[PDB]
Amino acid sequence: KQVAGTMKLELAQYREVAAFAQFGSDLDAATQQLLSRGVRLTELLKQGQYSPMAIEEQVAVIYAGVRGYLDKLEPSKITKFENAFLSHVISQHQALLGKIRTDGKISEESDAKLKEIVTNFLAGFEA
Amino acid sequence: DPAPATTFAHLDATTVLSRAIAELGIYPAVDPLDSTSRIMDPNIVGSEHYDVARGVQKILQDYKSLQDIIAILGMDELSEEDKLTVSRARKIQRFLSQPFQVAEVFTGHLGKLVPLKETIKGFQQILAGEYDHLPEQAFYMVGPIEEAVAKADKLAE
Amino acid sequence: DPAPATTFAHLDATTVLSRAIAELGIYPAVDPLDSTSRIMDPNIVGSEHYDVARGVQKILQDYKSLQDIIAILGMDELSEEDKLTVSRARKIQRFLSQPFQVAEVFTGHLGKLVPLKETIKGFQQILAGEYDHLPEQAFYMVGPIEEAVAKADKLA
Amino acid sequence: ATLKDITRRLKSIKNIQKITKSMKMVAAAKYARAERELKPARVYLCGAIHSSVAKQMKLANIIYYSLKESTTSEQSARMTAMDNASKNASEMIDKLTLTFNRTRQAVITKELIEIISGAAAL
Ligand SMILES: CC[C@H]1O[C@]2(C)[C@H](OC(C)=O)[C@@]1(C)O[C@@H](/C=C/C=C/C=C/c1oc(=O)cc(OC)c1C)[C@@H]2O
Repeated sequence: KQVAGTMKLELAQYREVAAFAQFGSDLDAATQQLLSRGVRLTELLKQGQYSPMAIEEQVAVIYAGVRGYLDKLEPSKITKFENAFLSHVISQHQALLGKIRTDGKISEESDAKLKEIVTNFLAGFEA
Repeated sequence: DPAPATTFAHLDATTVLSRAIAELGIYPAVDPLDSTSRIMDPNIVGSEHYDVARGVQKILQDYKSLQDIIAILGMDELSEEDKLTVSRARKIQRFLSQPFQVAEVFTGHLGKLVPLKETIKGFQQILAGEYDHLPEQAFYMVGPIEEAVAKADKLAE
Repeated sequence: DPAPATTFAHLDATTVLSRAIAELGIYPAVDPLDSTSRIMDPNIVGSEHYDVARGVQKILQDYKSLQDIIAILGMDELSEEDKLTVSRARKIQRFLSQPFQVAEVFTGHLGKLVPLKETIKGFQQILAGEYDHLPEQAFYMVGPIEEAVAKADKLA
Repeated sequence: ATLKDITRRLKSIKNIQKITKSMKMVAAAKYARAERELKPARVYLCGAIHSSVAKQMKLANIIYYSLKESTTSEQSARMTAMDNASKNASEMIDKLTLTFNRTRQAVITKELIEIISGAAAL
């Protein structure tokens, strides 16, 4: 919920404007913003088959774009991002997820840990 | 229709043909967005295969959506980004046609058979922007991608 | 469709609940422009009732127009006039919201059963302009206009 | 008539309307800017623009002029034009739905009558 909620909302917002995109020859950055959040959030919803995720992983990933981290990333890469990002935290950070899991929500703490985990990963990413 | 409809479940692979496609002179008139195979799996054909296919399908879909709109509203307002897919799409639509060896009486063209990799590659390239210079027509009723390049020249007058 | 069509043959009014309105926080989330009634006839509700009502709606209608301008060309080519229709309309829209006694178990806010008399007076005045000076949040989730006044007190 | 047919048109006119609608809001925007920038400068699918000059076609202090004007007139024109375009599209989305719904209903009846007809002949 802590995540699902804002996502549901930016998406609905995107949906309002979506059609405009492909013809957006001169958009105010207001709506042009919602256009961007839209495509990334959408790309985060993609998924391969036979690979169901644990709720904790899902939020971790959703958090990433919802918080704005992938907004400057290229739409073409989100799929790659996520994959690796998640490979990373499933590997390295089983204590955070274990937290998120247990605490059942995103503590102010775990919140900050994700910030660094993603801002350093990103940096890694855009080498 | 209850019949064709009821039969889909009995198949492992389906080639759906369309009069709308045939109507344009594109033979075999298969519908690229309505034809499926149970093996269209990366784990089965591989990702190069896969990514290409899916790549080919995205653009055709992307173009389908726009067709009806630039129809009325015209093309100017379209982003270069979006008018290149109109390009590549129309080209692919063609590269998908092929002269069959059993239809020379129909096409007036020698039948060509293309090998799997010649296919994957050819599309891979179109998708890559590697032929945005050749004309669409060069892509119509030909076998391997090279014939499309050769035909460009012949068309070059 | 025959089902619905048949049904309307008997209905005297419609109460259209709207997701759009709710999402703005507005509750009860009824649509002031889509919801209707057969008896909204001066010949039935009486000139006064009828006129106020017809006042509430038009104003609500007008604001809707400007709504397009505001967001694009910015809220200012607006006249001493165009600025009042809004102000009021915005006070109105809110005044049209309300606390239910059913939702007291934790809305914290006490429920209101505003009377018809108070209802027409209420909107009458906003239209009138008695509370034009009054501010928005004074009208949000209250009963009778009297509470629109006191809320403003508590809100400087 | 074909529900699929109608769904295409209706499908597509729904878009063009929203497109068209969006293009006006833009056209208004630019035109705001323009009416202001126009003020001082005088003290010195675009409607019937390109054509108006086209038909009548057969010191720079003035170049900025015809320019500074030709943009107010243009962004004005596009505005209104796109305004009526969606106005047209709407009249159409509303119109097509009705055909849809009439056909929708008719198709259902037509079938049922066929069934009943065959059942009754046994
Ligand atoms: C579809 C939305 C429209 O339906 C309305 C009736 C208005 O249409 C016209 C005809 O009038 C409209 C444009 O805007 C809504 C307004 C919603 C307002 C919401 C206000 C919320 C709010 O207002 C406050 O002042 C303080 C608040 O919280 C502290 C909150 C949540 C209305 O219901």
